Amino acid sequence: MVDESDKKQQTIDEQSQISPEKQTPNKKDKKKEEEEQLSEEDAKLKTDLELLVERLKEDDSSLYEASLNALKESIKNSTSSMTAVPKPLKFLRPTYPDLCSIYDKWTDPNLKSSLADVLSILAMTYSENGKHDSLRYRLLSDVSDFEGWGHEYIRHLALEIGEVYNDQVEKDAEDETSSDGSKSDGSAATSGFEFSKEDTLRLCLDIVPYFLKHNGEEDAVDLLLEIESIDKLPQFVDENTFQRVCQYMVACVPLLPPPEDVAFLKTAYSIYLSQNELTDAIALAVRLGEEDMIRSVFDATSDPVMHKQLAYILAAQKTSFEYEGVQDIIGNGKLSEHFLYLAKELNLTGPKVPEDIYKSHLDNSKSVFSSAGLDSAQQNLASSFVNGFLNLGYCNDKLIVDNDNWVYKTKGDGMTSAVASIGSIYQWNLDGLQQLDKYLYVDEPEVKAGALLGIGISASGVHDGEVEPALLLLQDYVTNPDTKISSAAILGLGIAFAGSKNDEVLGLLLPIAASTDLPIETAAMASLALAHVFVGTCNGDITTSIMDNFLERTAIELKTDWVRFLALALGILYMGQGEQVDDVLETISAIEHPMTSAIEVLVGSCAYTGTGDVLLIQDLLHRLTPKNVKGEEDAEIKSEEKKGKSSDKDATTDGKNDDEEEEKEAGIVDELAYAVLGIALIALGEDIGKEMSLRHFGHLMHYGNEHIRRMVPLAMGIVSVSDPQMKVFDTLTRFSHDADLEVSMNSIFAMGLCGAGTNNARLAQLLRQLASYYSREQDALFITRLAQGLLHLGKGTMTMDVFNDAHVLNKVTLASILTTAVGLVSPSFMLKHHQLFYMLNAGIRPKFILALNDEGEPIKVNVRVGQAVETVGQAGRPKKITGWITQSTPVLLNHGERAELETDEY
Amino acid sequence: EEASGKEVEKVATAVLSTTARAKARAKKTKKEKGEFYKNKYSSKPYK
Repeated sequence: MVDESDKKQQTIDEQSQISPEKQTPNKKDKKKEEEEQLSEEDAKLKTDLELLVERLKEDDSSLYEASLNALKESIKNSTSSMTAVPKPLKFLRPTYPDLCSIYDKWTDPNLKSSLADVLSILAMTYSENGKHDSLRYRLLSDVSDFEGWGHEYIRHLALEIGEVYNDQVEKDAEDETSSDGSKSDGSAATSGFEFSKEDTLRLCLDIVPYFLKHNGEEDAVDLLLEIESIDKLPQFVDENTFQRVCQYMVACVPLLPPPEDVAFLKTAYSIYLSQNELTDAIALAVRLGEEDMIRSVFDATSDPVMHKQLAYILAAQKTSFEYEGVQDIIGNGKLSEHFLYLAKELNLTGPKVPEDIYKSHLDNSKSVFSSAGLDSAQQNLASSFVNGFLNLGYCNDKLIVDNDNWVYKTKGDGMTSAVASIGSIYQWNLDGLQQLDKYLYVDEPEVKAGALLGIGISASGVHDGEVEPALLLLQDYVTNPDTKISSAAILGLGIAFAGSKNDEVLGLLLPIAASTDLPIETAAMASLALAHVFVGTCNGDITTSIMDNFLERTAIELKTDWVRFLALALGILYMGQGEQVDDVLETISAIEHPMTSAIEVLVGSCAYTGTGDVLLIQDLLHRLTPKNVKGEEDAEIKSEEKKGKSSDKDATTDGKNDDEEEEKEAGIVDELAYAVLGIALIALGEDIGKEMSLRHFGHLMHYGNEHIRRMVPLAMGIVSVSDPQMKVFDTLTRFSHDADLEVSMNSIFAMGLCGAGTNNARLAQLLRQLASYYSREQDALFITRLAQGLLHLGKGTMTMDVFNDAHVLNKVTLASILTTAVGLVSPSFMLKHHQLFYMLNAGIRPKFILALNDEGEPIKVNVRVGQAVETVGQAGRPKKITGWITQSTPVLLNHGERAELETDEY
Repeated sequence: EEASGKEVEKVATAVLSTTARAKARAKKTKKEKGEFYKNKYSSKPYK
């Protein structure tokens, strides 16, 4: 206790009858008082260590608290663990826990903070020797259940994660940085960090993302690979190990800068690759956009068998899924050589099989015609369009169309949009060519423009097997001098091949089809083409595009509306990237206008896309500044300025939309509540600001892909009957599809009630109807959405034209663009390898707001839904495979993936 | 400065604090993660 005679060899035993108490008092005193006794203290280190083990299996708190009170002082606050230095350093095996007994078991906030730091210093230094590693391992695996071990291992490994901070904040590091008081360079870091990874996998699951994100390196995710692949078969089974990982990786997407954010994913693909669930590995490869990643996954699955089996099929269906098309081109190769079949295997690799399931789906759901028939007034315009929009996605619309009477009768620039929407019926399906050639071959150029857009959309179905490809038709039609006819011809092509970039694709769109001497709005469609094709795979933010962006702008700037269209197409090109977008800020800006600076901030939001650490605060300084300066003070040349001022509003809304997509499962839920509030604030500060914010708001919902989709839109939609602008409904309904005729049935019924009671303009009526007919696609037919489906945080490839027109005035002319909406997702079927179009049962889970799961993986419990359903909108998308009951296990794990399910039946 | 002129300054001070705090909460979070009453007479002459 407090006696110096209690240090005798005899007096260990005499003391220990009472209780072991030889360790502190006398011993401590002599070690901290005479150097000579450190030579003795060394041999007795072993003896002491054991006394802590015994009184832990007979754990009793009192006799550590009180006893090792005065012990705290010698260790590091007085001796400072460095006389001749070597001697205290070696004795850090049995004294590190003695510090911890006043850190941990004695409780007080005040002592948690203080001693945390001290421990960090000691761990690190004794992990140079590497004997602190050894102390960690023997608690994780313990020797007996007690309250000791189970707190001690948590704290030790927690502190290492702590250390890396001190060197980043300041150059100084060391004790002056009070965060851990540790230098944090190799020695107790390198050697300790390697052990650290192994420990945190076994019991731990909730400090692991904290370890990975703080380092903020792809080196950390690279060491992690190896460590995890060792344990993945004995300690735990692959199934458990794989989910635990999948929890870590998703969590760290918030709180990482752009260059780090993508780098975290790249490495994550490798972890997946080795791990036996190859399904996950392949989806993330596309998102990244690097062909090489896709190649490896497909080949590994295909080659080991010379028979058909589950293996060939499995490889082939994963490559079919993307409607970007990049996977499709690649996958042809090994399977082709083999000739088990060309007919079957080749087809399932490419997008030929998805067409066929779409046909099947069209018969199942039918296509209940219920289109508006209204003639006359501006109500005429609306009717015509509604026929297209109602029956959006692959259908048979032939009989109504066959009467060209109403198509020609559709007045104005409205006429063009009526033909365009005939084009929309024919998505991802060769069939419907027949109707298009009629309009194309006759009358105004106008009818021909909608028809040509239509060919691009019809050739989309099959473009890898190249059946009546897009390219052939439209090539002839580029040449035709008229700007309208050129431009439309090149946008359908852009859509068809999509994220696919080939020698055929590049050279066609290369000489722009926009007349620089005319500023025709449907001749804007040339820049749209370039934006679309580049996105849907990695974006080099290319220079060829900038040369032309400047070219259209310089020539004509008198029409402000048009030049805003080019600005928006440029920003969109870059999206799907946040790391090369910084580089192109310099490049774009080199040229001088107040107009070029307007473009700068738009593209700025795209750069900082990843987390709200940067994003949310830029779009808030920006927002406040008009409002705040104006509030404070109170309490050709023209046309350039006007663009300037308009873009700031836009830019604030855009940065908010882009950020929330990325965030936490947790963070989505709070940003939504806030968004509604933000409407009141902007309304307070500035009248003008309110108007722009509203229209964007409905797109906020679509872009972020909120979790919910059932209750919230409709709640919001009531409020926005009162708020000005009726484009709020147009953008809002593209989010609000969900299962079709659930939400949307309520959207059409409600909307026409309020418009007939309160009518304030026929223009106003035009929007209300359009939106509501759009919303439903009959009986839950495959839906448009920003996400790919396969990519959970997926950004649009052909669903980005929406935002462009929301910012600018409301006219019938803009609607042409809106016809593009390719976004259709497969109706899943439980396949074996005989390509069965019929499900046992599958579980859907509507709940998608959970913050308990970070993975956002549907709980296995679920609720059972039938066969030949569509993979419904968000808050329904999470689908798990019911199969457990009939002794069956998914090979292809769906977490809410688009993906066709596949099982191995035991 | 008279009453009107003194008042411009008093207000200006009030205004800066309100504005300051309206950006402060968020910015701060998100910063770190990513000679004499009677001098009588002097010897010193003056003109």
